[PDB]
Amino acid sequence: QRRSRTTFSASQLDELERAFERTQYPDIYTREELAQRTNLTEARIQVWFQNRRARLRK
Amino acid sequence: KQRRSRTTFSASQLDELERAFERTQYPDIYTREELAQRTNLTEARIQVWFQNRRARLRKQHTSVS
DNA sequence: AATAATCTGATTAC
DNA sequence: TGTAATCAGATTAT
Repeated sequence: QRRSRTTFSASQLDELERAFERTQYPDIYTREELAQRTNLTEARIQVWFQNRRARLRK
Repeated sequence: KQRRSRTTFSASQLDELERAFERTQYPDIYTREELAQRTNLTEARIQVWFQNRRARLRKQHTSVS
């Protein structure tokens, strides 16, 4: 059993897309700042970027 | 580029983690979350620990074979 | 130099 | 769906 899929809101997604434009590989401080800003865990942020790098590469 | 500092597990947390690994190498979300409570580690660190644990297991086996 | 953290590439599951 | 979650495998780097 997997954790239940997070459903990112559009305001959350906008914050993450803007950060992605600054860097596709944010460091720990940047990922934690974002998590705090979006009420998400650094882990979900890390996974969003991982998947967002995938799609872009694909 | 800064990464998260290495987390250091206590002998107590390490014992709890390995005994869980012995019961199960692919702990579901509930298990990992339970483990997190017991040990006081975040579940994110637990998932990473199991990942690295399964990899130590695989490397040892290939090595000795 | 052992292993926590990060990445990609495939894949699952919803 | 498209995409969030997971995994193995490889690697970085404390």
